[PDB]
Amino acid sequence: DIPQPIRGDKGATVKIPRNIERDRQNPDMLVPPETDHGTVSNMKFSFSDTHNRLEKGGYAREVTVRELPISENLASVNMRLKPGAIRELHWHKEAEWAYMIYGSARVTIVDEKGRSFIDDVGEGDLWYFPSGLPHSIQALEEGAEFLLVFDDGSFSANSTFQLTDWLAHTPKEVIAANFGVTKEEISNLPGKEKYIFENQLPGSLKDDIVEGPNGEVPYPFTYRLLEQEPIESEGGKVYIADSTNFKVSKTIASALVTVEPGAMRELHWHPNTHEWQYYISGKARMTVFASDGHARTFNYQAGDVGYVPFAMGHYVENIGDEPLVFLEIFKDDHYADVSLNQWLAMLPETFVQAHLDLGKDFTDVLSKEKHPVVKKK
Amino acid sequence: DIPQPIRGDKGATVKIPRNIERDRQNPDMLVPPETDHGTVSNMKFSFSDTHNRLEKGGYAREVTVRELPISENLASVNMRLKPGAIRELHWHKEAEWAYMIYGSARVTIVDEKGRSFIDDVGEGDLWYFPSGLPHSIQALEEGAEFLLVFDDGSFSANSTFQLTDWLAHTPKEVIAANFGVTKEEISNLPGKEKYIFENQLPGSLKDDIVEGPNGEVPYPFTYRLLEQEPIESEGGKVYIADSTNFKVSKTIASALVTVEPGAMRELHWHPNTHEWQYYISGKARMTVFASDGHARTFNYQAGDVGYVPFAMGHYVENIGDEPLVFLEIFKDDHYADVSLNQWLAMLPETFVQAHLDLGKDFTDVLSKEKHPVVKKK
Amino acid sequence: DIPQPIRGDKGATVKIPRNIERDRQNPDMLVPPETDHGTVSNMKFSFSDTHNRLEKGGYAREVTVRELPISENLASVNMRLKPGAIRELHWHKEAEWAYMIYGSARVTIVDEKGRSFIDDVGEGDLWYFPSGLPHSIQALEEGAEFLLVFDDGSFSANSTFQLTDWLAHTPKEVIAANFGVTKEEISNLPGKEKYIFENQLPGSLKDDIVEGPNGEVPYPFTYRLLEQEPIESEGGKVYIADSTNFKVSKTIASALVTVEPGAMRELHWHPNTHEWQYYISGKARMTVFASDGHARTFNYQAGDVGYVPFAMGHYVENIGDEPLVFLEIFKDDHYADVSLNQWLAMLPETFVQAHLDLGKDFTDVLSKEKHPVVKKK
Amino acid sequence: DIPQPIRGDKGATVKIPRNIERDRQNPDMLVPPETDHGTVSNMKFSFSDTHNRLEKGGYAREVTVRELPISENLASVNMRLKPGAIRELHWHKEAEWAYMIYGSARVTIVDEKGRSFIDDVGEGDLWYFPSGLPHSIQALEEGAEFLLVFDDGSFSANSTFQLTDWLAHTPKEVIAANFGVTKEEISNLPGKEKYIFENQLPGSLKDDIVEGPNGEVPYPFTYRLLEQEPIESEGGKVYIADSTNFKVSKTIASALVTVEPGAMRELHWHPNTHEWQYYISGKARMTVFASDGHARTFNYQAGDVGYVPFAMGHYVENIGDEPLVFLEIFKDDHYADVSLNQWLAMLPETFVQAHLDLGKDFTDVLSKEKHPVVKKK
Amino acid sequence: DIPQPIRGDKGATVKIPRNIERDRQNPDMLVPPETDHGTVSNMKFSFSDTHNRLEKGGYAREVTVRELPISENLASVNMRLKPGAIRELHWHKEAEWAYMIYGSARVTIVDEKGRSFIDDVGEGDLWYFPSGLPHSIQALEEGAEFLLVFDDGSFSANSTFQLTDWLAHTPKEVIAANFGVTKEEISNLPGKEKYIFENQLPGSLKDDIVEGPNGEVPYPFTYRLLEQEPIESEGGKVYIADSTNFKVSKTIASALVTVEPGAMRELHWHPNTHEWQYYISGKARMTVFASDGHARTFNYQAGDVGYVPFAMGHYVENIGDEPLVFLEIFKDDHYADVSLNQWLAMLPETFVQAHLDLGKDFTDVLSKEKHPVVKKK
Ligand SMILES: [Mn+2]
Ligand SMILES: [Mn+2]
Ligand SMILES: [Mn+2]
Ligand SMILES: [Mn+2]
Ligand SMILES: [Mn+2]
Ligand SMILES: [Mn+2]
Ligand SMILES: [Mn+2]
Ligand SMILES: [Mn+2]
Ligand SMILES: [Mn+2]
Ligand SMILES: [Mn+2]
Repeated sequence: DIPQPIRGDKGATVKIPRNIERDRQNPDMLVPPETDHGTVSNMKFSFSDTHNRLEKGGYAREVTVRELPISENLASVNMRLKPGAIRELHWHKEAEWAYMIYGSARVTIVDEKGRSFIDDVGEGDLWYFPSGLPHSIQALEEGAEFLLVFDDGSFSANSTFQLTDWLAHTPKEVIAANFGVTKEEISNLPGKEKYIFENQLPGSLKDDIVEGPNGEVPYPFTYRLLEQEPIESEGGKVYIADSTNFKVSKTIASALVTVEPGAMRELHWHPNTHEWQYYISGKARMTVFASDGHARTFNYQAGDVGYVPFAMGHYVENIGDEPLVFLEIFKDDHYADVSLNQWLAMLPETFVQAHLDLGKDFTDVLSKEKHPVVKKK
Repeated sequence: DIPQPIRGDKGATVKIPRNIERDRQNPDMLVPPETDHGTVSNMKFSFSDTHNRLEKGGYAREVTVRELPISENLASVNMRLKPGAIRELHWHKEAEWAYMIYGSARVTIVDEKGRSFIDDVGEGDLWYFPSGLPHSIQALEEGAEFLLVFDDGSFSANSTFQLTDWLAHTPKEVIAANFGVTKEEISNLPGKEKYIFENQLPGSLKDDIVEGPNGEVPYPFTYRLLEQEPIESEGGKVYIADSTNFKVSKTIASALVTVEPGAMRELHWHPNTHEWQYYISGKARMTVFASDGHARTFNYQAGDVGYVPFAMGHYVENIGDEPLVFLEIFKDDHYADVSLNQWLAMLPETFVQAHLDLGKDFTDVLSKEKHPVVKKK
Repeated sequence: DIPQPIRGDKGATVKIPRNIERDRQNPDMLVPPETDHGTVSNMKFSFSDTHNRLEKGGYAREVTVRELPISENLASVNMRLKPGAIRELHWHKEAEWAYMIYGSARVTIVDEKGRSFIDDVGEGDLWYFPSGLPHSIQALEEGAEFLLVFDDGSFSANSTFQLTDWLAHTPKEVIAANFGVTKEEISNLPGKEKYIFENQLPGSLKDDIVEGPNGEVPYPFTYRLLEQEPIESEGGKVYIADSTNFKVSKTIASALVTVEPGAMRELHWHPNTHEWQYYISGKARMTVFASDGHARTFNYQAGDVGYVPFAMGHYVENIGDEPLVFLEIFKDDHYADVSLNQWLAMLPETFVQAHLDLGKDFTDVLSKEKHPVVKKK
Repeated sequence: DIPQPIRGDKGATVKIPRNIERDRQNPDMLVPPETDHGTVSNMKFSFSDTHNRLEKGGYAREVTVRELPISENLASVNMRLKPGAIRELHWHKEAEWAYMIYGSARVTIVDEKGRSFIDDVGEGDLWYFPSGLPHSIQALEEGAEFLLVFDDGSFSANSTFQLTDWLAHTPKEVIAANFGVTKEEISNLPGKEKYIFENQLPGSLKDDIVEGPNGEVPYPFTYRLLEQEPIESEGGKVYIADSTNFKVSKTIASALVTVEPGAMRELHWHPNTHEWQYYISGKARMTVFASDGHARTFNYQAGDVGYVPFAMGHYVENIGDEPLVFLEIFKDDHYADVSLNQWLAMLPETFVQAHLDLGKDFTDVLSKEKHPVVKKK
Repeated sequence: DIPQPIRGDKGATVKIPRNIERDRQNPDMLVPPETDHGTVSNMKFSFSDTHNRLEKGGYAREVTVRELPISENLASVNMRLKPGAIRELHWHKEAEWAYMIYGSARVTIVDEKGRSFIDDVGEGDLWYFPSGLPHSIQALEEGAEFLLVFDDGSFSANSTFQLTDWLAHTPKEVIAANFGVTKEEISNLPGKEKYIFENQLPGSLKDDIVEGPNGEVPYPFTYRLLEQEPIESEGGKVYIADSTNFKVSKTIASALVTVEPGAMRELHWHPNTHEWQYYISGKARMTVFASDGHARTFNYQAGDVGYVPFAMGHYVENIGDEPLVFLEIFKDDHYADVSLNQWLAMLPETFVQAHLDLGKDFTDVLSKEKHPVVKKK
């Protein structure tokens, strides 16, 4: 059918040409809850609405502050590599956190004492590369498709510092001198960046491991997120990875959230910092409570970016018949939330009653245990 | 079918959950021209991706700098009124330009010498309300749906200054004193804004015309755009309304562009200022040339906002089988463009040849007459 | 009498209409020391010059960056609660530090592991609520009046996140779902914020203490400042509370300063950060030394806010016949000062002499012990 | 010899490694007047201290806000073309003003009604291209070397919009469609920008003049500055070109100043806007008086950029044995100055005397006629 | 001879008046490597191009953000004191790091617990004064000339807080009261700042050491940099002083680099922060690789400031026949670099080969040990 922006005796049929397919994806935007109110910034953007850079070996498309201006501190890239294909050795100012959605890949990273780390990363796995440290990605036999997040929203995928591009812009005599070789021994250096390129599949991980005079790195740069025990509640699971368990991940705290059909991520806020969200699969709606009686509801599905400014109240409700699976990202060294339910459960009942104009029948239902994901009764 | 981001030997199939319906709307973004290159800001946003404020009498939804950060100087509202329904008497800092897409409506405006203007506005008609001057909209028997543009991108639809809201926040004794009445004579004033409200259809326009001690206003605030003679070229028409013909419209210059199937708005730029675009109907693609070998192609359809930063090169190509109809908006007192074709036509042939590495066979085809819309041969 | 801005052979009688009562409160501004010089920003603002929000149960009035633009990092609220009256359960981005001037009150706070803290706070007592953690205030039998300070000067008292306002702007079905109740079981929720409301006096503190599965909080959120041993000098006392003794108070370091008639807070500066001041009682004058031979003298009394930009030199001299009692606030994890006297006492005498063009008779008087408050001989 | 920063009993010999050649070029910086005082921003930069872009056909090197941060509104390029060599047809946001120091060149410009202007420019000649209008430069038989100024200090020489670069980044099918040609008819378009390129000398100017349906342009874009009558004073000449005589030059007002050995540009200020300076030949010193008893003296010679913030007092003294020849540039529609001498000449003598503590013997020497350049007696 | 900006078939002879002496100092700027490309900010400024403040006892000249706008976080002063001459007791917001190039000097510093530190500093020695703590410099028998660096680029040498200036702007009655003396006992205080003043040589360091009730300071404020063991590589030495060895130096990490004729500081970047450079002696060239195929080469010699924005690639090549000696400064608590050579040495050879299109003959030459300075073979 054809949705109309009508709610009871409010609204009207659309009369100008329109985008029906988008209206259908945004039922809570075309027809908001009556409890929404006031101007709130846009907190929703689709990777489908971005230009896709296509290379031999895959593609990369980004959502930045230039697309979603609210998110000044965090930007993201959806990257894809075909089997064996290489993301060129490179570096950047920003720290890089990543979630492997499809496939498997090998990463390399050398730190500032010249200690190397090389490791294979599967679906549900993370990596974190501290600011400025050089790294690579090479997909294995299935290829790889993954979400990268960078701790500056000004990030630009096109402006990474790359091995070949650096050498292509360094005088040949300096390069020769740096390495102790002749200009002729290096005449075949690429004249421009590679960025992403087809390459033969590598061998087994163990034959790549590079021994060095400098030691093993003190903390791993990868993390098996889905191998951890999750917080289980009635309608879903939550896997948390931050600087307290994923030790190198100093500037990025993360959670993977699974919400079953008919369940929701409960009403909570984050007392530490802004939340950046990516919707891996499923269909959701969320309301951002902005104080001063301002609130606005957004709809999300696979490939959408969401955002919740520091301390604003929210929930994320699965509104489809498949599991809702999304990531919660924070630029901080820990994950923290305050749950509406737990908060009220931990105060005197008559006090809460004074506040809400409700009785024992309500405060009796409060739970002092925190359940990040609840099921509808 | 299912589009893939593959172009020849570049790109790959998508392997993560995705938004197929959006991919289908963005063929030139999922699969960009090979001539696209480098980071360019987002220049595309859909009104379907915005929260819709529903009231008794219609609705309003906005696209601002909070949604499309590139457009710092211009914001827009898509507003809808049911028959007789009123947009409350109000005012704002920003100047207001409007295009009536569907229906008809009556506007009132009183200027700063207390001269009133009241007029009925049909499809294809414009209005312009200078900054700070108070105004209203009331839809006639068909209702009305129209596009408003404001000469500040920070504009917020919720923060207009409204008659009732002003009085609701003024001490009752001051109101009584201002008017020479008793507090009791005014006890029935609304306690909160109305914004949009159902009201009975008005009578004929001539019975509303208010006589005054102060004179007729010197220039009308409305304009019959589609009654003007358009620039006719081979594949379309262009109606221009700016401060030189629509005299009050000092801060906003506009063009309505119709592009036939298989035609395009030619390659041009604007030498004066940024272009803000609204796509009324049809399907388009445009490439923004950003200098330094940067360029990026965007797709648009009904309900989309587009933007072209000051002086960047572009074209707008109809890529559907219906007419493409869009508006070109500029915050300036005139419309100006420089056409690639005309520009080269007006230089010596051997000079142009020196530049493009092409011969008489090319420069022979150049036209010294400007044709804003061309047909494919 | 009638003060005139005349100092010896400088200045003149005022000849236009004037505000004599303010002139009398500002003797050192109408007639500055001859040693003052150059443009210095305003460092003085009165809570009496602010709009007072009146509610059933008390009032709140604020001094922010919108009032005192120099203070970009710190803002303050003077709040008042009648007996039993409640400051609605709420939260904010900013950390909250407070001094209880009059009365007593009960506070609640739940942290992010769902551990609650509930405690009664008397005159001379502090609290500190870390950013984002939810809290309440309820006055006991005497009522309560207290000074709140927030670690962002952009703070706005009207924009706190409140329990009822959040629920009033959340869809009723989501609320029902979050809690496992029916929409009817919650139909009585308030439709708008409460903010401050009359309520019956609570019972004894011990009957409120809420047991929980999560533990006692690791550090208390309140502090008995006046029960600490103060630094006693000849003309006054100084009580310091910062993150080293009041452990939770990470972002705010404080001092209460009592200065006897004829005494002054000595010449010092703060080597770490800006000083924000509140004048609880008494009458003072202070000179801010801004480098480059810039200096300006301000007058303060009860209800005034003062400020000293990072590292500028100053003193605070009691100029009335009652004790001067003011607070020194710093956005930092420690209190630090450098005393002019101690500094010079700790250098070679002939060196100091070389600097000041004075002899043994002066350097003999220097004290290597720090005396924050000195008496006139 | 070896200069030392010593002035009477102030200063000392330099004892660390140093740059003697620069010290010799900056006598008034290594050893400032005793009347200089306080922090003043840098107002001096050499084109010799910039990277020179070398192309086949010439070079271009720039001084921008990235080099001289004080000059936020104006930037400059020193460009050089070999005989016949072409500056690629291009455009920019900024308006372009130019002075032809060496050689001669042909310019083309097409305006926004498609009217072309083509003209030959000799030494002492100017051009002005309004923002956004496309243009070219081709040097004649002597080659050409000239100074360009742009009315935004953020200008970047590398980011101009160029004919070939635009086409290289436009889909071939769109180009074909725009022009009514086949993709094959245009397969030879350059793949990258040209920027500057060797080309055969053009023919006589009259064979290039392009006839058009649109008319002659209403005002010429070039100006014979040195053919105007200059203001002659005792020690030099001043040629003024601004929007009142060079009519198109709306955003840039200019003066060429010649100062004979032993003469100086008098003490004056500009009451309208900042002054940007280029030193064509000779050696100068200037003192910028910044108010609040701040002042600082700078040295300049050929290839130096200078700047004087809006309304600051100055003079420019030739300190070499050759003529001093420099340009005064203003982002404004007129040239204006206030002369210290004329100003005082036009007030009552006893008033001026009261001010300066001097007698008839001084005020008798004042001249009510303005003499921009004075000779030492 | 006379250098020309010609490189093979690119460039041309200069034809306008020019600054030949500067051209000679900038061979790589007048004639850049062909591998340079694109707009890069200025990273080069000479102290010779600054106004020199001359006082009785020495001089001070500064390079700030007002001179070198790229360096927003770090500014520097070149200061000179004659024998016995004093830098007035003073303080500032900024932390101060210093390198003693010529001579020897005594420093005093009193901390915020009133603990004093007094020490003599020779050539190759450092000091660090934490923000806000008061200090002095007095040169010994050879005089002293040294480089100061401040951890804010907005720093202004003229705006330090000075002992005498503070007292000159404090009411005499307050001063008398602060110290317990009479106004007459202090009538001889200086009326204005001293800043730098001639004074008799002090006595032996041990007779100055001031005993105090408060303890020895926990960490020294000076450091014997050249007495540490340096990193020795084939063509030079590197001495590192940061917060891990020079313990108080929390906000500034430093390295002294000596590069022999025919050697270079290798290709590396800093993964933590921007690099600020001072060239003590010798002649260098450096290329800054800015990503996106942007790079630009600068020339430096004694008295030059250089800068490398966070994470950009570079090398510093001695291009003269004397040792090149420069300082690397970072606003951070540690020194870190990533070496191109070590980085590649620590990855699989076939991987590096895949990247660079080179064979075993190249990867065989890589060194897993880091050699900051390499010699040409
Ligand atoms: Mn990366
Ligand atoms: Mn959340
Ligand atoms: Mn309006
Ligand atoms: Mn256009
Ligand atoms: Mn609070
Ligand atoms: Mn203080
Ligand atoms: Mn140009
Ligand atoms: Mn001037
Ligand atoms: Mn210092
Ligand atoms: Mn380095």
